[PDB]
Amino acid sequence: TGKIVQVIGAVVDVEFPQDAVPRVYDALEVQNGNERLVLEVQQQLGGGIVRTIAMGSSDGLRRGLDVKDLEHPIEVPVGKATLGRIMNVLGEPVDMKGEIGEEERWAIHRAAPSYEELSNSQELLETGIKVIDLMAPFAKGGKVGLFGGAGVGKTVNMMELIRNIAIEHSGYSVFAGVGERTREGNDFYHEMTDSNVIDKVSLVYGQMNEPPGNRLRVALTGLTMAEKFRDEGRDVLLFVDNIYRYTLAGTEVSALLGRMPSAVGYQPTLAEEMGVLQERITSTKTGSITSVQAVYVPADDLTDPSPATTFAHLDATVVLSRQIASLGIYPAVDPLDSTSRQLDPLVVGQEHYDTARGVQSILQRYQELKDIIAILGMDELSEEDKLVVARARKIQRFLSQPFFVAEVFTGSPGKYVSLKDTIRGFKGIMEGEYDHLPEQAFYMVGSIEEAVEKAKKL
Amino acid sequence: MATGKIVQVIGAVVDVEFPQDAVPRVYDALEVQNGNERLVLEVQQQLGGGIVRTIAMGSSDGLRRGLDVKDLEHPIEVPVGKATLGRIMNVLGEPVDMKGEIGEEERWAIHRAAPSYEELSNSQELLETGIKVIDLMAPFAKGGKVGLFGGAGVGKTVNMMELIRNIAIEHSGYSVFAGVGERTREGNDFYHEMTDSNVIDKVSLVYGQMNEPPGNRLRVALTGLTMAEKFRDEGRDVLLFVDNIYRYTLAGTEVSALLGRMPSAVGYQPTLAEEMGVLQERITSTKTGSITSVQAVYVPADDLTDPSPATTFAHLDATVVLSRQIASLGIYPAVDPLDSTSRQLDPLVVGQEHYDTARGVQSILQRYQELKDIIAILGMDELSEEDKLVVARARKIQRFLSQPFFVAEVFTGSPGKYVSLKDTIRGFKGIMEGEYDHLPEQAFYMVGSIEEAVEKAKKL
Amino acid sequence: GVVENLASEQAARMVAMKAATDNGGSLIKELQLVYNKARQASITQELTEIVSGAA
Ligand SMILES: Nc1ncnc2c1ncn2[C@@H]1O[C@H](COP(=O)(O)OP(=O)(O)O)[C@@H](O)[C@H]1O
Ligand SMILES: Nc1ncnc2c1ncn2[C@@H]1O[C@H](COP(=O)(O)OP(=O)(O)O)[C@@H](O)[C@H]1O
Ligand SMILES: [Mg+2]
Ligand SMILES: [Mg+2]
Repeated sequence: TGKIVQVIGAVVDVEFPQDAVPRVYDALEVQNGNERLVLEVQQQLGGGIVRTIAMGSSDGLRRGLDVKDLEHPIEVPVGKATLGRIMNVLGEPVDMKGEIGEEERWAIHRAAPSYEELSNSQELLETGIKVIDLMAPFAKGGKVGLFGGAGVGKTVNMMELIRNIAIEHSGYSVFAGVGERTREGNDFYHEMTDSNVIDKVSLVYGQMNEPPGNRLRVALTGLTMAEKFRDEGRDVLLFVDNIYRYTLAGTEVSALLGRMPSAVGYQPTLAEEMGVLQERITSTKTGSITSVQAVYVPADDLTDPSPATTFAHLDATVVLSRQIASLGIYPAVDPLDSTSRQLDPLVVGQEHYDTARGVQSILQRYQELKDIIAILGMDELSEEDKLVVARARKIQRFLSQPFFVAEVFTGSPGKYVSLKDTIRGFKGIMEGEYDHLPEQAFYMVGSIEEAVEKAKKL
Repeated sequence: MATGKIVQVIGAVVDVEFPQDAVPRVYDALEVQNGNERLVLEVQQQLGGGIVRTIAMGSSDGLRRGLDVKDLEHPIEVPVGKATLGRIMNVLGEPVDMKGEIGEEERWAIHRAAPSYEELSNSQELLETGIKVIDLMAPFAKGGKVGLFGGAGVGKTVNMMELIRNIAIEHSGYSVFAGVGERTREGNDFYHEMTDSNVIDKVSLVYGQMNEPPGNRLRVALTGLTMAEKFRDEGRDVLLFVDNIYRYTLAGTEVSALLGRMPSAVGYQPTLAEEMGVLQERITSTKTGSITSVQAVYVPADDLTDPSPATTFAHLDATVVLSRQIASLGIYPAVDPLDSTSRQLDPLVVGQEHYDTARGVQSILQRYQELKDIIAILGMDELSEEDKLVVARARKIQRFLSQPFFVAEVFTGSPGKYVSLKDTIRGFKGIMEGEYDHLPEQAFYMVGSIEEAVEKAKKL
Repeated sequence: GVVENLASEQAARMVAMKAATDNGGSLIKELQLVYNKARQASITQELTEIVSGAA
């Protein structure tokens, strides 16, 4: 009942009778030859025209095609039936198994839970990772975000967190792949299926091959399933593969929607497009969502508008840096920028807090000396600044850890370090009780006993 | 009768259409009834047929499309002359001090052409300010311009209060103070300080406060200039104080952005240097009278290079740079003697006595700056017997440049002092020539004139 | 012994300062790459804001 009148890249303009014009976010449909293309309308221009984004390849669309107005938004299968199966942004099944036997379908555009319904939790969550749960511990039902440039470790860290939190956790889990490699999606799907945990994980994948509309709405498609599991009273894990692609897909389409560019070419609605999503991924009095989000930062610029606007939406922020990875120190977490809302004397006790702040103070004091060391060499340091520097380097080594998901890289077996077992090691290194050991005795070990034991072999 | 109608309102910018005979000229002032309250618009552009784009000199909220507009056939023109002394006025020349109607006899348009190069007269009468450091290190003549440069909190506004008080009480000269982009708290402090010090009846105040549209903050400088020019034409020597040039340039940037002009070097309007030249070139000493000027200029982020202070420098005749480091050590006025400068500090105009004293002081302090780090690393007992004397005299000179102000009495309770130039030169020469090697350093701190240092030392 | 130690102090400070001058020289060449990158980025951002703001 409508006609296409323009096709610019991924956005399509359709003309409808004056009395039948679709509402915003309603989904239309077009027979793109031997295909069916779904359009989601974004704007009601004047005069019966409506401007839409194509959820599929735009190539091959003629002008004057006839489009059919489905009178409901995009709607996805949801609930227990969607568990262990891979789905499109449109909720269609993408693995070769049969239809999804869903009972109920939900629209992917929803309002955030009221301020009245929220809940807060002090209950700490323990992970096998020394640096994370020393410098930036995070709590059940809260948000975590891994910030990093290209290729510094924010996917390996998320697979380790999956291994350390998600297998040892009873409730369901959801993994949304937003604009990342399909190779990794296949690898993860087969790891899960071969370890027989796939029947507890729901997978939505909108990877980098797909056109902008899929990358734009796949994150909402995943949040909708996480929200269904939440409202059933359960408690859920939600892993998002790269949330930056969700705003990049909006930047790609913004100018075609006819909107003036903002600071660095970003859409003018960047902060709202980002908040309207991240405000509904939260725990509530009826159930809780614990979420880990990888956040790409372009050109390693932590002040680019997108990471800068993302920082405010997270409880624990872990910042990965290339200048640490190039030293071979993995995970390449920057401990002078990682932080957590949970790091308080009231929440983690006085000993944990005091050790964390001591580590920060030593490492910052070491940063302050790096220029004088660069110009005048290390022999010009006072006799105790040399001690500060040696302990700082030992701590830098000791934050490294081997991971079970990195055996493919280094061969060394993974290590799981309990919190009680790491604040003791750092108290030791700081108080001076391990000055005798060489620096390389701390590199890529688990507990501190492994370091004193490694020193015996040099 | 009213002959125009509003056709657009977009923020502060209003478009009005007239029949193509009656189109107002640029800078003409229009008038409209924004509810129960009058509002005047200043024409910025004649664009297209009949339509005219204007900037509202007031609150734009409440304007409908299609309101009747009446065009005054003259620019914004303000009351001038003796009637304005002791009053506060806004950019339109209306009283905002609640003492009622002004009592003007004459009104002048705030837009006028600068004096020709033919009509200027060069004069070298040095202003005497009563501040030791400014008189010694940065002398400025009648008809000149002086820029007080510095960050925030260094003392530009109280230095200008003190200059106003000294000129008004010691020399009975008229003054005009144009509060471009004024902070209302500081405007009320200034008003109460001037009425308490009893100078108010020789100062006329113009305030364009920060909470007002851009056009007010942009045209207030011209209103103040027009009052100063009316006094000049009477044959007087007025002194015009502009409370921040930097906010004049920001108001110009705002106005230019609203009108949709294409921006320039760091977001500044394209017409920056021409607005600055329109302002600064009316301040001159003609053959009939003189306008001197003192201008505070905020340097954002200490850089001295962004277009606003960079473009003001072309016009100043002397520059006084204030530093917060000196202020934190507590030696107000906080003027830096080594960076402040003047075009008039040469022997032909100040005489060899003053020039020699000023260069002597600069030399002593410049040498003390050398000695500071030897004192740090090797301790003072290693200095020569001549160098220890240079250190003591530099420290005494450095103390003696501080002074207690009459308007700072509210801050510290200490009574203020006025110091002539004769006593300034006599004191600094005496210090440099050892005549006071027997006094302790603190006898010079916040002292005033040199006799008061010997009167203070007895008390120590 | 004192005098030999003094000549050795001088011969050591000489080589230390030679190394420090070479380190300063090798640091200028990195600061200048960072500087050129910042200069280019600023020109680009300003000129893009102007052009793509107009019309
Ligand atoms: N814990 C680790 N141990 C060893 N190598 C690691 C570790 N974490 C990351 N790496 C290295 O970093 C590379 C970057 O991979 P990845 O983490 O996927 O980057 P990205 O975050 O962009 O996906 C890995 O392929 C591996 O070479
Ligand atoms: N000569 C002085 N004596 C005492 N206090 C001063 C003096 N000069 C400045 N101050 C202090 O500095 C503060 C702000 O000075 P002000 O001139 O307003 O700074 P700005 O130049 O940024 O306007 C005032 O609150 C005042 O207390
Ligand atoms: Mg990745
Ligand atoms: Mg001020």
